[PDB]
Amino acid sequence: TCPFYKKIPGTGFTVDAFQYGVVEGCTAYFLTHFHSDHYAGLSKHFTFPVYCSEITGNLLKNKLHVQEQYIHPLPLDTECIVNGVKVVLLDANHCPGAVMILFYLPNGTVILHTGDFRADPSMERSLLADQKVHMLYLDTTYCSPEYTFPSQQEVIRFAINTAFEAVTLNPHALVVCGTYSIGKEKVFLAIADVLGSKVGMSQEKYKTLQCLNIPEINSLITTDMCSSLVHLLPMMQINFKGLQSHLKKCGGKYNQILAFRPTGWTHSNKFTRIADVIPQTKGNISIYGIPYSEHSSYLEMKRFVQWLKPQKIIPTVNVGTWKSRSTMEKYFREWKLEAGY
Ligand code: NI
Repeated sequence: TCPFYKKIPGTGFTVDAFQYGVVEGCTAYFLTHFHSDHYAGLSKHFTFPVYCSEITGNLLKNKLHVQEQYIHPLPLDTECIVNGVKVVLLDANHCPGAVMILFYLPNGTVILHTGDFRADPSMERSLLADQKVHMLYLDTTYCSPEYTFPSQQEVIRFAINTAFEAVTLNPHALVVCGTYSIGKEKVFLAIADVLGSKVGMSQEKYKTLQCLNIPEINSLITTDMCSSLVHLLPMMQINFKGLQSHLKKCGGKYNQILAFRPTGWTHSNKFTRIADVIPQTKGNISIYGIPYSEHSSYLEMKRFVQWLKPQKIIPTVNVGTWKSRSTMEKYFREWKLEAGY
């Protein structure tokens, strides 16, 4: 049964609610983004209207085989009427195709559902600038002040400079980047651009990337692994055993691997600056964990909420324990007392 924080009151709508069977009263199912915890339950046998971005609808049709007649893609930044209710989709600064949803309820209430997002000051000049929000359904993934990490631009600078130095020292080094979902494509694209290479990958991953409307993508990626010196592998293979096994398959073209694991936050963020990050090394294999987040830091989240000034907040992440819920509620009250709303 569908939980309350996935239902939009005063509508027939749900958000990210595909794993509960037929939800009573639901006339349109919204999907914020193509990540498996959110699409859990969708397949080619789904027969109710799904509303989403264009990129999410390309993934639903090609990867999950949802039939076309049930996919309803909406443009961003554009007022649309769905089943008698005005909605707008906004860029969530998460993975490709990820949106926030503004719902203008028939009674005058305005609701923002963030989906998953990485808050940014640029969102203060979207269509949110123009009206009041009563209810905020908030991605609270990192809602605690211990969760710190650098900008995506600082992380990419580190990755490019590390890869360029290694390969210039040793032209026979291979670079490997781990992946297990969409998102974080700038890591491997930025590294392949500084090295003058296409990115090599499996047919299954190539197919996924071909759905993302990235400009000039045919110039940037390939299934011909022998032509590429930046390879993508499943995240599970990014360990010394898996990397050794991969290096054997490359037919003596290479004699060293430099590998990247984009994680979110890890506890080494509480001590080490991005500049000072070092790898784990075994023989001719080195592995860097890099803190590339597609979720708000605590400070980014707090800034957004203090600007928006919602009347009520409903968390959508960390909702399963009393301790997490009490912690989040204390920070919401702090923020409100500090800013005066
Ligand atoms: Ni996500």
